[PDB]
This record gives sequence, C-alpha cells and structure tokens, in this order.
Amino acid sequence: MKFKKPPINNPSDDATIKLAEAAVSVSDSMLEMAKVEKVITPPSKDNTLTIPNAYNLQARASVDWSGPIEELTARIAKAAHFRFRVLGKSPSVPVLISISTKDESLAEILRDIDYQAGKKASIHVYPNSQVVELRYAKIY
Amino acid sequence: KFKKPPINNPSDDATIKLAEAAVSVSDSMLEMAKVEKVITPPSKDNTLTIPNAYNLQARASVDWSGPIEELTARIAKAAHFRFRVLGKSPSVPVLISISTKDESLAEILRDIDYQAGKKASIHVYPNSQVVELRYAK
Amino acid sequence: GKSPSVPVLISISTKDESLAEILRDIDYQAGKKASIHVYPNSQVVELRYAKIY
Amino acid sequence: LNRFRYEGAGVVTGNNLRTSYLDLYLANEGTTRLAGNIGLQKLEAVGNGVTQINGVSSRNLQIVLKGDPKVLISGFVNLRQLDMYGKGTLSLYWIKSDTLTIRAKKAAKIQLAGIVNRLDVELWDFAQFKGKYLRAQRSFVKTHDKSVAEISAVNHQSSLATDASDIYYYNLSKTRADFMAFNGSVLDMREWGQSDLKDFDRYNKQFP
Amino acid sequence: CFHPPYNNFQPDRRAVKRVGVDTGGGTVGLVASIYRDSKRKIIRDLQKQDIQYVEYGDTRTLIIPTDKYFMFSSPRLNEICYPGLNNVIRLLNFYPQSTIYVAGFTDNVGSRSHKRKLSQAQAETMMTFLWANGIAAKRLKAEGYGDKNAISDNAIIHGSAQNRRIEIQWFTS
Amino acid sequence: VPKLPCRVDGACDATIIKMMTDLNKKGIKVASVGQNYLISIPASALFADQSPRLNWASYSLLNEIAAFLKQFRKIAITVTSYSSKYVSVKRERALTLARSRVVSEYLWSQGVDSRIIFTQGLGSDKPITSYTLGGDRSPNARVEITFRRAV
Amino acid sequence: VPKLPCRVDGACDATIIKMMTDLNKKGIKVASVGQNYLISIPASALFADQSPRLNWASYSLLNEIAAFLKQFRKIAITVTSYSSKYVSVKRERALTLARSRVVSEYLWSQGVDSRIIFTQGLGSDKPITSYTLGGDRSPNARVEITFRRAV
Amino acid sequence: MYVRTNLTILSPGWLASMTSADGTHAYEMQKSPVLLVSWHGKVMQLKVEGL
Amino acid sequence: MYVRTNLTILSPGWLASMTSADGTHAYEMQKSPVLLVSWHGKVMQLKVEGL
Amino acid sequence: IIYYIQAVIPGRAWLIGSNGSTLTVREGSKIPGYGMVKLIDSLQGRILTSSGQVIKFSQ
Amino acid sequence: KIIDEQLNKQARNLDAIYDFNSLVLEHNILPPVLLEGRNTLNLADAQSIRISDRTYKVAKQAHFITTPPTWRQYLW
Repeated sequence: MKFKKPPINNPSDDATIKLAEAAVSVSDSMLEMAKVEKVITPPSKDNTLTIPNAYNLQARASVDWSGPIEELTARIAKAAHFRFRVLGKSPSVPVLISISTKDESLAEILRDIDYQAGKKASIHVYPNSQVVELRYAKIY
Repeated sequence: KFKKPPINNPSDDATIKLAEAAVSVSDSMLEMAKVEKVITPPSKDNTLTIPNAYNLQARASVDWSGPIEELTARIAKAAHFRFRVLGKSPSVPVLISISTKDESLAEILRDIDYQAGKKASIHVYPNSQVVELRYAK
Repeated sequence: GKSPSVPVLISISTKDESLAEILRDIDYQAGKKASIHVYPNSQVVELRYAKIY
Repeated sequence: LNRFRYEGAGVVTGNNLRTSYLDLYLANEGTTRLAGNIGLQKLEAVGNGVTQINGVSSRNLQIVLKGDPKVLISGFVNLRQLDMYGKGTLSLYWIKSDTLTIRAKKAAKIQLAGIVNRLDVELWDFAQFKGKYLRAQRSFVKTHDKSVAEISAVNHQSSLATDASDIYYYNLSKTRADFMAFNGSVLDMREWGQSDLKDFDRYNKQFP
Repeated sequence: CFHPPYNNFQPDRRAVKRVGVDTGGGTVGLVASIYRDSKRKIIRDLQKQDIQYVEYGDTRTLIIPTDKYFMFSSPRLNEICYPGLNNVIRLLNFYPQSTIYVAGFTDNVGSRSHKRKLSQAQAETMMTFLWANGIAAKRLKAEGYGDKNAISDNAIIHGSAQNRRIEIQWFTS
Repeated sequence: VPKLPCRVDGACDATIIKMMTDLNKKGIKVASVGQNYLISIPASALFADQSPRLNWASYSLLNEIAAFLKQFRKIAITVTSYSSKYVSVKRERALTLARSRVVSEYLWSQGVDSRIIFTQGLGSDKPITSYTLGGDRSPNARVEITFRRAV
Repeated sequence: VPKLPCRVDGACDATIIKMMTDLNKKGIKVASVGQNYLISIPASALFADQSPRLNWASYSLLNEIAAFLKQFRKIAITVTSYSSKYVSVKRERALTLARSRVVSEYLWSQGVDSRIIFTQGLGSDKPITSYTLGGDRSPNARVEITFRRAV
Repeated sequence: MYVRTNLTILSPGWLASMTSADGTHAYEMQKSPVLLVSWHGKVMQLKVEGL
Repeated sequence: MYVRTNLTILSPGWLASMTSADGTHAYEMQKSPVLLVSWHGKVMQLKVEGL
Repeated sequence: IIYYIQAVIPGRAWLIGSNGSTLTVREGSKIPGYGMVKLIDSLQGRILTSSGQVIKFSQ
Repeated sequence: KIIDEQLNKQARNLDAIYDFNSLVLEHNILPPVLLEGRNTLNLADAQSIRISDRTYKVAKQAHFITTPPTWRQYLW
C-alpha cells in the first residue's frame, strides 16, 4: 500500500541544473524585452502582403539548417519548381541563419526566413511569374 | 509489432525545461524581429518593371566589374536598340560588378537598376526602340 | 514607497493572539520606519515606508 | 389562427400572414405556399410532400418526421433537437440557436447555415449532413459506417469515426481532436490557393 | 483477440479469454478473473503506474503526469501508456451518474497567454479522448489552469517538474 | 589515425546489402541508380483502406526501413504519395498529403540526421500502371521516398 | 566530514512512512499531494458531545501526531475545525474555534519546530458529504491540519 | 596561419579573407588548433596539429 | 571579502551592500569565519573557509 | 464605423455592425458606409463593395 | 570528460538560446555590455554615507566584429 508521487524520470546532472537556472532568467529577460518593445513601437507592416502564398506551395518541409542562406533557398526553389533570382552583391561578411522547424508551409518558411534575415536582405515572390527572388541590402 | 519511442526523447526533468525555455526564447526573438522589421509594399516598390520586348528574351554570360554607361550601350547594341543619356557623370562614376552565366536581359537591367541606387535610373521605350539613363541632382 | 538599503528587522515572540492586535504590535515594534493601514471595506492591508533622508 | 391539419391532396397558397403561434399537421400532399412571417413552435409533416415557407421569426420550434418530405425553410429560429429515421431532405437558411442535437439513422440530406455555439451530431448510416457555412464554437461528432459530415467548427472540434465515414471541416479550429477506428477519415478539404489562408500553430499541429 | 490501438474504441472482452485458457476450470478462472477485477486491484495497478488517486468523502480525484503520459510541448497523445489508459476507462466505468471535472496544470515559465493556450488545449484533448469512449457531452467541463496555484514549488527543478499535471475530479451526486 | 575514425560510425555494407535483400524479398521496391536511391512501398502494405490510419503490425517494417535510412548520409529527403481514384481530386490529394505528412513526421521522429525533408502527395495524377482494376489494392497506389547519397 | 551533519537530526523516513501507514490503518486520514500534507481527524475520536473537553486517552494519539509532525521541516501550520449544524452559526463556529485554539496551543507547547501556527474554526459551513444522519458521530465534524513541506 | 579552403569558417575570428571567382576562400588569422565550419547546413569541427 | 546570496546577513557588519533585480544581494566586508543569517524567520550560522 | 460578416450564403449575407446593427443583404444593394455590393463569394469569406472595401470575418 | 560529452550531447539548444547574430547591429558591429545596480549605499566612514537609487556602467566598449561568437569558448 506504498505511496508514490507521479513524476518519474531519468536522473539528471548538476550542469543541466545550472543550465536551467540560467535559462529561466534569460527567458524572463527576453520575455520582458519583447513586451517592452511591443509597447514602445506600434507594428504597421506585414510581410504576408509582399510574399503571398500560392498553389504548389503547401508541400511540407521539416528543416534543421545551420549555415548560410543561398544553398538553402536554392534547394527550396528547386523543390518548389520555381525560378530563383538574386539581386545585389553578397557582402564579405556572410549572412548565417539557423533554423530548426517542424514541417510547416513554405510561405511560412519564407516569411520566417525573411524575418530572421531582417535588415540584411529582402525576399519577393511573383507567383504569376513563378519566381522567388532574393535582394541584398545596399549599405555602407 | 513494436512502436518505438523517439531517440531524442526529453526524458529528463532538466531537459524538458531546457527545451521549453529554448522554445520560449525562440518565440521571443521571432516576435522581436516581427515588430522590428521594416518592409515595403510591393505596390510602390521602386524597381524596374519588365517591358518584355522580344529582344530581351535572349541569354548571355557576362562577367564585369566597372562602370555602367559602356555596358548599357553595348547591351543596347546587342538588343539593336538606341542609347540615350540625360544628366552628367559625377566626379566618381558609378561602378557596378555583375557576374553571371545565364540570365535575361531584362533581369540584367533590373539588377542594374537595383544596384544603381537613387543617383540614376533607366527607362525603356519599346515602341521607339530606345533605352535612356537618367542622372539625379 | 521603497524599502531602504538597511533592512528592517522585526523580532516577535508571542502566542495565541488575534490578527488585529498582532498587526498593532507589529506597528508598535516598527517604530517610525513604516506605518500600517487597513481598509476592511476593500479588504486591503497596506504598508508604507517613511520618506526620510 | 391556431390549428391547421390537412389530409388529402390539396394546395394552400397565402401571403402576408402574421400570427403568434399555430400548429400545422400536413399529410398526403398538402402543397403549402406561404409568403408571410409566421411564428410557431410545432410543425408535423407525415412526408412525401413539398413545402415552401419563406420566413419564420419564432423563438423556438421542434421538427420530427418519419417520411421523405422536401422542405426549404427561411427565418431565424432557435431549435433544440432533431431526429431523422426515413429519407429526409431539408434545407434551412438561418438558425440562431445555442445548442443543437441531431441524430440521423437511415437517410438524411440536411443543409444548414447559421451561428449555433454547441453542436452534437450522431450519424448511423447513409446520412450526408452539410453544416457548411454553419459556424460552431463547440462540435461533437460521432459517425458510424457510411456517413458523410461537413462541419464548420470555429473553436473546439471533437470527431469520432468508426469506419466508412468522411468528416470534412471547412475551418481551422483553435482546438482539433479526432479518432477513427477502422475506416473513418477526417480531412481538411480546403482550397490551398487562398490569399489569406492561415496555417497551423504549436497547439494546432495535431498530427493524425 | 485484441487491438492494441484501444481495441478501436470498443468494449473489450478480456476475462473470457482468460477463463477459456483456464478451462483448457471455469470456476477457478472466474474467481481469478474477479480477483483481478477487484477495484482494489485496479487501484494497485494504477499505483504501479504513475497515477495518483485520492478518495475523500463523496469526491474522488485522479492525477496524471503530463510529461510521461503526453508528448512534449504538444497535444499529441503519448501512445505507450495505453494499458494505463484502459485501466483509466475501466475505473471510470463504475460511476455513470455524477458529472466530471477535468483540469490541466503547468509550470511557471513562459508567457501567461502561452500557458493558458497550452493548458486549455491539453484539457480539451483530454476530455475529447474521454468523450470518445462514450460519455455524455453534457456531463463534462474542462479547464486548463496556468500556474495559478501550484501544488508543488517551482523554485526547484524537481518541484517544477512535479507541478505540471492533469487533475480529474468527480462527485457522487 | 589512432585518434581518428577508421570508418563512419554504425556502418556495415554487408548489413546494408542484407537488409536491402530482405526488403526486396518482402516486396518493397529498392532502386539504386548512380548515387540516387528510391524506395517504393504499396499503399495497402502500410495504411488502411482509403484512410490515413496505420496498422500496429506495420511498425516493425517502419522501424526496419528507418534503420536502413539512418545508415547513409544525406541532405534532403523527398516523400511523394500516390493513390487510386476514389471520390474527387481534392479528396485524393488531401488523403495523400495527410499520409505523407504522418509518415514524414514519424521518420523525422526516428533518428536520421537529415537537413530538409519534403513531403507531398498527388493522388491518381501519375499512375505507373495501365492496369487500374484495384483501388488501394492496385500497385500504383504507393509512397515513394527518395534521396541522393552525397559523399 | 564529521563536523558537518549528514542529515536532518532525528529523521528516519522509513519510520515516517511506517507510522503514516499505522496512522492510516488507525483511521486518521493522511494526505500527501505534492509538497503539501494534510491530516484529517474525526471529532468523535477527540472530544465529547459538542463540548471542547479533551479525552485522557486521546493524549497518546496526540503524542503520536506530534511525534510524526516534528519529523518534517516546516514554517507555518494551519489547523481548522468543522462541525455539524446544531443551534446557530454562532454556537457551532465558537465551538470549532475553541477546539482549534486549544489543540493548536497544546501543539505549540509541544516540541514541533515551526515558525507560525494559524488556528481557526468555521462551524458547519463547508461539509464534505451530504450524509448528515449522525451528529458528532457524522464525519463532517472534523479537524484538519495542513502544512507545506519546505526544502 | 593562412588557410585555403572552399567552406566557411565560424568560430575563432579571422583577420582577413579573400574569395576567388570560383568561390574558394583564403583566410588569414591567428593560430588555433581547432576550427568550426558549417559544411552543408551541418556544423563540423577541424583539428590542427603542428602548431 | 565579497559574498553573494539572496539571504540576509546579521552579525558582523558589512562595508557595502548592493542588490540585483531579483533581490540577490552582494556584500563587501571584512574577513570573519562565522556568519549569522536569517533564512525564513529562523536564525542560522554559516561557515567561511580558506582563511 | 466598421461592419463584419456573420453568415454567408450564395445570394445573401449577414452584416453585424459596431453599433450592434444586424442586416441581411442580397447580391446587389446599396449598403451604409460602403456603397454598392457587387460580388458574393461563398467559397471564401470575401465580399467587395463599390467603395473597394472587402469584408472579412471578425477576430 | 563526462560533463563535456554531456555538453556535446545536449547540442542544439545552446545555439538555440544564444542567438548572438540577432544582437549584432547593421554595420556588423558588436553591441557593448552594460552593468546595472539598484539601491546602493557606501559608507565612507562614521558620520558620512552616500546612497544612490540605481546605477549603470559600461563593462566593455562596443567594437567591430567579423564572425559572431558562441558558447564553445565559454563553457567547454
């Protein structure tokens, strides 16, 4: 008639304990960071306008990439049967994007890729032209 | 006959909190980028529209790193167009480097317009077969 | 208000009292550093720090 | 007027009738043409007849029949329950209710549209129910063999299928859960070309 | 026979195979069957599993670990614990009268809106799985609470693991 | 070289040709051409009738094909689903998309270190048999998982 | 090593769970959910008929309660008393308040290392069952103590 | 140390770089026994001896 | 000596005290092998080694 | 003011307003604040007006 | 060795949480590190103390960068 609390796991490690102790404070800092930033500025623009969805774009893609963007978007365009276009020069500093996502839509993938690119590059899609297009930032 | 559990199972109390915190901080950074990014509508994006005349549908392979006017004049020569210029060249001429193996001529001109910035622009008349380059103030 | 850099340390040793006189004795041992107010209509217990220095 | 019972192959046509309540009992081809706003709570048809009613502004009603009528109904009526045991065909324009319970046994072809928060649907065999454009916050569907359901759930979706049954939803709910035993199938059936299509979220990635 | 996927949501016939292979007699098979089917043995099997049962007055409650019995950060069902799930259905078959309340609970970390959404989705898919066995929908109500009242302490890693849970209550009348 | 790997970890070519021999004896189509590889599976051998539901006995074969798949080194894996003609083109495309989605997410749950996994379905648009008497029983109803081995 | 303690003094968890088992088989309800522990005692095992007089034989049971209770490490304890409806709200709440106060004072006099003890009685406002056949023999007349295990 | 390769270095910093017409790279940096490279979207480590 | 805790020091007297946003305090003081603190309304003693 | 769609049928649509107003509209009629309705789409919740405004489902 | 192989086994979440590339400015320049403090009091001697409500300071000055850092030089 013995007593047991429910949660049973494998034994842990003190390094992982310290990892959790750092991670909770980092997550709180980023939480209040995003909260204060959303308070400070009003959003006005959405990238769903500039890259709308299309047909033959609902094939799912689960992806963990840990490098630059060019080979990734070329592979994406090859899977999407669309022409691929590049505008501007790649700078001397390479642009590196890390992605770990579970099989969502390709338009969502492109929107998130452009979001993580931010000020470095821009993405446009012409489905009437069946062309995906990258454009680098002109700066300096 | 046997369904197997996943290999990368977060089967530890520290690991589930670690992965949950990673998901939360990734969401926070994503929302930061969402509220931070400034973009443009594709209605009024200042880019060269394609006149899609038949002389521009050919292909070429061009490597270049230098000025602009002689390249545009040679492009108009290959397209059997005429060349027009308005404005004056600056003290430092505009330098554009293009390396490509296969393209469209209109794609070449569009990327030329993209790399030109605000100091110069182009116009195509496909009826009277001409291309014009305009300087700024 | 805000608690000062020097913390306020309170030593209580009593037995079997009601919460009203518990709060009264807390206030009396508090001295001038803080004050206690109540609002039983709104069910509110409030501390306030003294504004010195 | 309070009571109308017709039997024996007749046709009644009327327009601009207003009444608080009357009870209707139709049998043996009572061909009804009505062009007025009538409130009522009970209407019983035996079956094998047509009925044109344009406008029922009533708080509540109850319909139960065993035959195979052809009924197309306009108005804004809250219902409580509905049961079908024959070869029933029905279409309704607007339903503004709170909770509905639909049971279909033998052959049902019922088309509905409206805003009802709570829906419970039971299908036994050879019933094709179309709650397309019928937005529902809560939905609970159970289908047995040879049953077709078209749903428009908004917030909370519960789907259970034994076999031989098709469950097609035309809106991505905020919560979706489903189970199929032998040959039931739940499908998205959407367009894949909508300019404003919304995708899954973390909570909505319920992999079937 | 038997289907490991929940026997396709059908009322199983389990002890008849046991008494058949016992005869291959019938009386000793039946008394062993009802010795297995004693409710104390059901509680003993549920305590062999990681499920906590509390009886108090006319109210009975069950506690289920979200992490072991559910897929992580997702409303996906963990497929392994279906013997315990069948035991849950067998125990819950005894009370066809009273209403049931079901609730989800999480830890303290993240957006409060995110906690609310995950807990509510968790409670809704739990009650949906329960409704799939044949319970009346009018007898049910679900709530996914966030970190509103932690029965453990979220200061420790172990306590924060112990916090997240599924709580099922039901009365007698 | 004593402090370097002699081979890739968990690699045996004899095991690889053994298991591809076993799968060819079972009937799953294993195609090797260049460094690109195709695996074709019939629909009835994995799923239920006209339904995105998996038999519990199929998990041994799915674990075996995942064990073969995690041997090699790859970047992108393509999954394409094909079916018969049952109700409508939308119905068949949605069914193939759902089946491909389920098998792809289970394959990524299993430990094969891909970088990109693409999943899509087409229904009965591209059959491989003129003989189309069966439905799910017909061999043109299938699932194809393909890649190219890269060094 | 021998200067620093190895454990909390006077603590043996095997003895703790053994006396928990013996107390539950005696009839006193022990509840352990999370870090919170609750002890429920019937009022007929403690007092006389609606009167706050302590039984002489109940002191051994109270000694067992204190001996189990001082095993833990705690900060604040809370004890509440409940009864059945007899005359009023006032008489019943007064009886529960008096019983809770006297048992809390004896426990605070006894050797349990805590910081805070809260005591209250509520009379007959919130029972646990609708079976109101008995009086003080009815199980809704009860005394509960509650605490949370700390660190 | 000066390294000719074709991939992209990640971790230890680098004083200067140069790229060919074919995309191969040459880097000049301070000495390090171990470098980090994203090969094809997957990270990789390289060990340098003889320093 | 420089100590870091979210507790409250009583006995020896410190030269300076500062706080974090989480309430964790840091103290600069002189060397002393035994500390007196309050944990949760209870008084404890603490050891300082390496002196 | 801003109106929202409530129920969509081929032929007629339901308008719910910010003042709580309720309206049933045909395929083409004059509507307040938006001019003239020219198109009803029953596949997707999009109806465009003569003012160019397209009404969607409220959130 | 045990803690290093555990560190390598828990691989992707470190780079997931330490996304340093988002912190970099437009001109590929490392943002600086800022120190905070609240409710500070320094006693100079007897009869003389000084208390500030909050304080902030610069730990390391912002400078240029070529490639972003990671967790490997810190935790290994």
